[PDB]
Amino acid sequence: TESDWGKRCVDKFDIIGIIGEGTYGQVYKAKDKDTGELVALKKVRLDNEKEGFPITAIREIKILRQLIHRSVVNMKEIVTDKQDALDFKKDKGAFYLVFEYMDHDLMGLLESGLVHFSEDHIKSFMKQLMEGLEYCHKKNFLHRDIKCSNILLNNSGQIKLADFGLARLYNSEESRPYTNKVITLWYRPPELLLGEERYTPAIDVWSCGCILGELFTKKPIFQANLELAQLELISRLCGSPCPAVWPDVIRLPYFNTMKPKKQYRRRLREEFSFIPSAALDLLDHMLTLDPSKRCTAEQTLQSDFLKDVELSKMAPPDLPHWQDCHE
Amino acid sequence: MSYNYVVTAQKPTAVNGCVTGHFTSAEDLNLLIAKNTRLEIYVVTAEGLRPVKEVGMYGKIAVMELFRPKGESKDLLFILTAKYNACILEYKQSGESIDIITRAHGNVQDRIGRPSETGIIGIIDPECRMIGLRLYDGLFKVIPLDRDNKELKAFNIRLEELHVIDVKFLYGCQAPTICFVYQDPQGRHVKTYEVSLREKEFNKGPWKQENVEAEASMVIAVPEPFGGAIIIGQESITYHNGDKYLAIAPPIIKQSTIVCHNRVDPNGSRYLLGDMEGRLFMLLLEKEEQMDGTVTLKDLRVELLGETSIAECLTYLDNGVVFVGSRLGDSQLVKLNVDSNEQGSYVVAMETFTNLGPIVDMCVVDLERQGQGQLVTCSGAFKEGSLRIIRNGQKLHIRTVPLYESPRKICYQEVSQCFGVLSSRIEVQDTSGGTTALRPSASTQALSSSVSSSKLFSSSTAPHETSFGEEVEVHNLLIIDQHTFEVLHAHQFLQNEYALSLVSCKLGKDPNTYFIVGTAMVYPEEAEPKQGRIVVFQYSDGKLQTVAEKEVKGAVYSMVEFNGKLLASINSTVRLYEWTTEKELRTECNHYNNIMALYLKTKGDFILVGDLMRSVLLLAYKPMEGNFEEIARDFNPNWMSAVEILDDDNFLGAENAFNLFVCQKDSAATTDEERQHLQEVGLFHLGEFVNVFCHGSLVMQNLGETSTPTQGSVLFGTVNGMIGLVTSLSESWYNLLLDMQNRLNKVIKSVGKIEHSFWRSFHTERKTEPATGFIDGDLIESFLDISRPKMQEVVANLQYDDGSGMKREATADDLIKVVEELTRIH
Amino acid sequence: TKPCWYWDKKDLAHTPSQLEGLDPATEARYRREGARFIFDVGTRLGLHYDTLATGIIYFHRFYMFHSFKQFPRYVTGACCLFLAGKVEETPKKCKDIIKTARSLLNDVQFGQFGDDPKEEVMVLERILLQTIKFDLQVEHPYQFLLKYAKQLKGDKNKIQKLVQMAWTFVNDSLCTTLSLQWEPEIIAVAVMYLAGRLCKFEIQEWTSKPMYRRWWEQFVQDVPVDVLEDICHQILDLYSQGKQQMPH
Ligand SMILES: Cc1cccc(Nc2nc(CC(=O)Nc3ncc(C)s3)cs2)n1
Repeated sequence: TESDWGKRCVDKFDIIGIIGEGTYGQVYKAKDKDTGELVALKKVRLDNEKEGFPITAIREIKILRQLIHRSVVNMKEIVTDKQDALDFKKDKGAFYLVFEYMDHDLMGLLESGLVHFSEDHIKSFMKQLMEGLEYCHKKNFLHRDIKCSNILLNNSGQIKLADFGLARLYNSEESRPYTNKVITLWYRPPELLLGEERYTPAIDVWSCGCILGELFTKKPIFQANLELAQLELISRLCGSPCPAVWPDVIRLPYFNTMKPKKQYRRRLREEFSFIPSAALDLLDHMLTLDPSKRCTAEQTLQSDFLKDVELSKMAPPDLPHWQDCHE
Repeated sequence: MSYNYVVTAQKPTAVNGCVTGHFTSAEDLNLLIAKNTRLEIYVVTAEGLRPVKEVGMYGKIAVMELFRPKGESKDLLFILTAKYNACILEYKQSGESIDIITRAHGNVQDRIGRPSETGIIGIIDPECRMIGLRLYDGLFKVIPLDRDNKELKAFNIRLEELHVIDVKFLYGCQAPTICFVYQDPQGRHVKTYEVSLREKEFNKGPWKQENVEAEASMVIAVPEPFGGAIIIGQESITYHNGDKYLAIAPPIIKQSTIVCHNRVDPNGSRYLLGDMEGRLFMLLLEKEEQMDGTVTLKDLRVELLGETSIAECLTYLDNGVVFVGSRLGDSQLVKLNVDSNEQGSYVVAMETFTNLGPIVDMCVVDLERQGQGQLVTCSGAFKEGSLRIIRNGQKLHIRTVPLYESPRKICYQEVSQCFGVLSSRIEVQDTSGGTTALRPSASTQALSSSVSSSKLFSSSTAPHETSFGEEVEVHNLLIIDQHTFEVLHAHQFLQNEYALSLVSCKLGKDPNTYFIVGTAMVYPEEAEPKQGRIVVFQYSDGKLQTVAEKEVKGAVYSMVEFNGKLLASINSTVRLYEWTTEKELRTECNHYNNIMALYLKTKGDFILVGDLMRSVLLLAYKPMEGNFEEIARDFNPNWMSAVEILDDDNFLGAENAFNLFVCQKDSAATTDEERQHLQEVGLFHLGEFVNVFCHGSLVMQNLGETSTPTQGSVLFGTVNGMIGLVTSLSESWYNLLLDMQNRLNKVIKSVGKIEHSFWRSFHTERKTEPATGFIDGDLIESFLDISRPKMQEVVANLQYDDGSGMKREATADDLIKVVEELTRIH
Repeated sequence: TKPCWYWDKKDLAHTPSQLEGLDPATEARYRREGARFIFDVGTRLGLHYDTLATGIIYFHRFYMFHSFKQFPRYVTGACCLFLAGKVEETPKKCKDIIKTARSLLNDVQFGQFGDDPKEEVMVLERILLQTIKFDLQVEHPYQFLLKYAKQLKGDKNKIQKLVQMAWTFVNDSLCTTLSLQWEPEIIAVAVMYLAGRLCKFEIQEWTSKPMYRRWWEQFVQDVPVDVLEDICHQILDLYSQGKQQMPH
C-alpha cells in the first residue's frame, strides 16, 4: 500500500542533478519514472554508525507525516538503495526522504536580485507563511530554524516551509532546557541571543518579521557575524533591551553580560518609513523584544495587512525572464 | 586556495557623465569627464580640449557635480560612488606639481533602505547650502554644506512619494526648494517641497501639484530670469511655475526618446536635447517682457539641429562647440553653426574620441600570422555598432569597422579568410504592414544576401498583432572579410527569430568547415522562448548555403564545439549532438539540472556551465557511457554574466554586481560531497560588467620574451569598453604581491580617502566580503609611479619566501624590476 | 496515507513466531520479558514514561512482522528504546543503553548481543525503521487518561485514586498485545472502567452528564462494553497468572 514506506527502491526515480548540500546528506532533483512527477530527494546516511539514523531526519519524518497544510512541505514517501540480499549487517545502503519538488528557494531569488516583490505579492507571501506557521504552532510544534533558504516557493506563487530538522514540540506547562541558539544569527530572536533555553513559539515570529522587512528592503535587516554584534544592530532599530520594555529581561542569563553600547531608543517606524503603514505596524509587533508582548501568528493573520488578502489570487511574483537575463 | 592577478589592458572608455565649470582655476573653463572609476580634467580652448589631469578613484562615479560656496575662489567637486563613498575635492597646483585635495569625506550608506529604480540622484542647491541625495525609496538625504561638516554627516527626511523619477533644486526660491516628478497608481505628477535645515523636514512647496505625461522622464531647472521647471517626456515638453503652464508637443520628438539635456544660455533661453537615435535638438524659451518690467515665458519651440552619437551626457562648452559624451558609441566634439549646410544640418563633427562601447563579444585571432594575436571586438549598439580590431604597438592601435547596427557575436573561420558576425537592426512597423529600417546598415549593404526560408515554425496559428510605429529587431549573420572587413554576405533570419549563439567548426567525419548559429523564436507574449533553431551554414564561393537545421524547444543561448560534437544549451537543457554521415544533427545525451544554461565552456571532456543564478557547474562527458556526469557545483547562488575555465581545477565567473570569483574543486576525496562541493576561493570586486572571457594575449611574442611569473592569459571585455586580463600566480608570488599591496595601501593617498580594501570587497546589495585570491595588478603597477621616498618606505621590512635566500630582503630597485616585468603581460 | 497498526486477537495465532513452532504461551512470555526489559532499562536511565511506551510499541509491532527465533528480543528491545529516545526527544547514547542492559541481564541473556553489543543494536535500526514503516508518531493511553480525568469533577481524593490505579493498569498493559488490538483512547477508558469497578466508584456522577450511565461514550465514541470487558479481562489475567494482586 501507499503507507508501507522504506521498501520501495530509489530505482523508481531518474536522478536529475544536485540541488543542495543538506545536513544529514545531499539533496538531489529527480523525476518519478511511473508518474513523471518531479521530486526532491534528501539522502540519509546511517553508514557513519556514530549515532545511527540522524535525529534531524527523524524529526522531519515524525513531524511532517503529521502536518498537512498547503504552506507546509509534503513528504511523499521514503525509499531505499538496493539493499544487500539477506545480509542486513553488511547492508550499509542509504535511505531517501521523498519531497515534492518546489521550483525555487527565496534566497536564490533574493541573492540573484532578479525577483521584485509588489506590495500585493508580499501580502500573499506573508499570509501563506503565517498560515503555515499558525498551523504548526496550533499543533504545538516549533520550527526553530526560519530562514530565507528554508522558504520554498513555486513559480505559481505557492509558498511552503521546509527545513524542520531542528523542530521540537513545545509545552507551556512543562519548561525544560532546549538547544540554545537554534535559529541562524541573522534571523535569531533576541531571547536566544540572551540564552533563554525555554523559548516560546514567538522565536519563529521574530524571524518571519525579519523576512518581512527583507522583502521590502531586498537586503537582510540584521546581518552580523557575532551574537553581541547582532544584539547591537537589533537594539539600534528595535531599541535596547531594558526592564521597561522587557520586564523579565533581568532573569535572562546574559542580560548583564551582553549589553549594547547605549540604551538605544526604538526607531523602527522612522527607519522603515517607506514601508506601507499597514505593514509597518505588523513589523513593529513582529519585531518586539519581549516574547510575551510579541504578536502571535494568528494575530498576524488578523491584521489589516493580511486579513483581507485572498489566497485565491495567489498573484505570482515578478520572476526573471529571458529579457531580464538579457542586458 | 587559488592565487590570481587582474590588470587593466584598456581603461574604461564610455562616458558616464560630464560637467563644466571653474574647477582648476577661477579663470579657466573646465570640462570634467567621468568614466567608470576614472575622472578626466580638461581645459577648454578655441580649438578643442587641453588635458591637464586624470585621477582614478576606488569606486564607480555615480554623482559628479561642481559648485562654488560663498568664500571659495573657485568651484569644488562633489563625487559620490556607487558604494556610497562621498567626498568633496579641490584642485591644487604648485608650479609643475598637480594634486587633488580631499576636503571632506564619508560613507552615507543607510542600514535600512530600498535602492531606488531610477538609481542614485545627486543635486546641489543654487546657493550651495546643501547636497540633496535620492538613494532610497521614500527617503531624501540632506548633507548640509557648512564649513564644519568635514565628515559629510547627513540626515533623512521622510518622503511620502515612494517612487520618484527625477528631482532638481529650483532657481528663484525664498527657501531651498526641490521640484520632482513621481509616480503613484494615478499616473505621474510634478510636486514641490521646501527644505528646512533648521527644522530638518519638508515644508509646503511654492506651487501646487500638476498631473504630467505618463512617461515624464527628466526635470530641467530653469534659471532666475524665467524661474520654474521644464518637464521632458516622450511626446511633450511642459513648463511649470505657479500659475503659469505651457505645453509643446511637436511630432518630431515622439519618434525617439529624449535622454539628455543641457543649458546653452546661462539665462535659460536655450537648452539642448538629445535622443536615443542620435538626434540633437535646440529647446528655445521665447521671452515676453511686460511693461511692468517683469520677464515671462511666452512659448516653447523645438528645432532639429542635426545628428550626434547617441549621448549619455551633453555639455555645451563655448562658441559653437559642444562635447557629446557617448556610452554606446564614440564620443565627440561638434560645432553648432548658425547657417545650415547644404544637407540642412547645423552640426559638423570636429573630433572623434574612441569608445570601445559595449563589448558584447570578442575573439583573438592572429591575422598577420605574427604569433601576437589581435582582438576583434563586437562594440557599440544601434548606429554606433562597430567591429574594433585592436593590436599592441606605448599605446594600443585600434581600427574601427562601422556597421550601423548592433553586433551580437563574433567567431573567426580561418578556412574562409573571414569572420562570422551576428547582428540585429531596428525596423519599425510601417503602413505597408511590413517594416522599414531607419537607416542602411551592414546587413542591407552586403555584396550578396539571403533570407531563411525555413518551414519549421510556419504552421503558426498563433496571432501576434502589429501596431504602426512599433519597433522590431531583425537578426542577421554577416560574413566579413578578414583583410578588407567588407561585408561579403548577409543572411537574414526568420521574422521574430533572434540569433543567440555562433560557432565556426568542423564536426564528425565531415571535412567541411561550417558556421553554426543557435536561435530563439521571441514573441512578446512569452517570458521564455519555447521555440528555436540550430542552423548549419557553409560559406563557399561567396555564398552562404543552408546545410541543415535542427528544431529545438527553447533558446539556444550558448554553443561550443566538443571533440567533433556540438554542445548546445537550450534553456535548462545542456545537450550534446553528433554530426551524422547524412549531414544532420543527432542527439547523444542531455543534462537538465540548470535553471537556464546561459553560458558554456569546454576543456577536454569537461564542461563549465553557467546558470543564471545557481552559479557555475562542472560537468564531465563520460565516453564509456555516452552521457554526462555532474562533477561539482557552486552552491552559493550568484548571477552569472560570463564564465571561463582557467585550468582543470580552477573556474572563473563574473557576477552582475561587478564582482569576479574563482571556484575550485575541493580536491578532498574523503567524501563524495566534498568533491561535489565547489569552494569559491577567489572573490574580487572588479567594478565592471564582464560580457566575454577569451583566452589569449595581445603582447607580441618573438619567442624571446622572458617567462613572466604570471601563468595563463584570459582577456575579458566589459560594457564600459574596459579590457582586462586575468592570470595565475604561484603561492610564493601571490604572498609577495599581496604583502606589497598592504604596504602600498598605507603609502598611497586615495582620492576621497577611500580605503582600497573596501573598494575591492566583494559587494552585493545583500553582502560584502573582503577580497581574496586576487592581486589588484593596477595597484601593483602604481608602485612605479610613486616617488622614491615612498618606494623605499614600501620596501621596509619586506621578506621573500623560497628564494635564493629563504628570507630575502627587498630593495626599492628590486621591486621596480619585478613590477616592470609584470607590466609586460599587456 | 497511514498504516494500520491494529490486529484481531485471532490473528495473533499466525505471527511469524507462532508459525516457526513457538507456542502461544512462549511468545506471550517472550513479549512480557522484552517489554519489561525496555521498561527497566529506560527507567534506570531516567526516561520519560512516553519514551518507555514508544519503545515498547515499536517492540510489539516489530514481532508482528518477524519471529523471536531469528531476532533476539533483548537486542530488539534495546534498539527500540534507542530509537524511541530520538523520536520522543529523550535521546540516549547506544553505549549507555548497552551498559544498562548489561547491568540488568545475566551472562546467558547478554549472550544475545554477541561479541559486539553496540553493533548488533545499531545495525538493527535499519530493519526497525523499515518494519514500523517509518510511522514514528505514537499516542499512548496516558494522555487520554489525563485528558478524560480532567473532565471529571467531584471528590479530589477518589478521582486521584481512580487515576493512579488506572495509570498502573496502563503500565501493566504494555506487557500485553492490547497495544496491537485497541487504540490508546480505548485503553485509557478501559482502565478507568476497571479501576471504577474495583474501587466501587460510579464515574458517571463525575461527568457533565451524570444520568448517562455509559459515561465513556462522551470521551470515546462507538465503544461497546464488550470491548472494555475484554480489555479488563486481559489486564487482570496478568495479575492472576502472576503472584501480584490488583493495586487497590
Ligand atoms: C547549486 C544549485 C543548482 C540547482 C538547484 C539548487 N538548489 C535549488 N533548489 C531549488 C528548489 C528546492 O530547494 N526545492 C525543494 N523541493 C523540496 C525540498 C525538500 S527542497 C531551487 S534552486 N542549487
